[PDB]
Amino acid sequence: AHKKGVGSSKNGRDSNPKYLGVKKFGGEVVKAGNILVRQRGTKFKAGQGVGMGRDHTLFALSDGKVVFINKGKGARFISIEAAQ
RNA sequence: CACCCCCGUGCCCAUAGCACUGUGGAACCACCCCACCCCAUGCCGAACUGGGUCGUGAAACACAGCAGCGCCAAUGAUACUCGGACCGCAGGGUCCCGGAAAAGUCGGUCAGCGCGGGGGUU
Ligand SMILES: [Mg+2]
Ligand SMILES: [Mg+2]
Ligand SMILES: [Mg+2]
Ligand SMILES: [Mg+2]
Repeated sequence: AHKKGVGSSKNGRDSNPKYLGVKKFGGEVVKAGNILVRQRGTKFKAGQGVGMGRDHTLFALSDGKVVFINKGKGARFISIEAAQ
C-alpha cells in the first residue's frame, strides 16, 4: 500500500568556502603588506619585493606596482616595481 | 674580444632537448696518482677532502655536423560562443552579427643575447 523508508544519504557534507585566488592583479598599486594571492601551493612564486607566509600567501614588502610574470606554465612569479 | 678559442658566470627557461656522429689536448677542462694526517665515508679517497705528476684525451665536458625522435607550429575550415532573433511536446535544433579555439595539415628549428678572465694570431 505505502512504503516505510528506510534509506538515507551518507553524503551531504562539504566544507565552508575557502576564498582563494589572487586578490591583487596585474598593474595594481600596493601598500606595504597588502596581500596579492591566497593559494594552496607554489602556484605563484614570490619575485622581487614580495614575501610568502606559511599559507603560501603572497604579501608585498615595500609598496610599488604589481607585475605578473608567467614563465611558460607551472613556474610563475609576482613582483613589485615602484613607479619611476 | 682585434680575430679565434677556452674557463667561469648570467639573461633565456626545449623551435634552446636527446640520440647517432666527427673534432679537441699541454692550453684551459677532464680522467689520472698518492693519501699518515686536515676533511670524509650509516661500509670504501666511489663522493666530499687533501699533496701532485707524467700518461690519456679515449670516458666525461666543449664544439661542429644532422631533422630519426622530441619541442615549436601556419593559413583554410570547423567546434563552441557574447549579443540580436527563432523551430521543436520534448530529447534537442536553426538564422543573422561579431569574437573564435583545441587536435591535425603547412612547416619552423641541432638556439639566441651578455659579462669577466685566461690562453693563442712568423
Ligand atoms: Mg544566443
Ligand atoms: Mg559565424
Ligand atoms: Mg578572428
Ligand atoms: Mg650539439
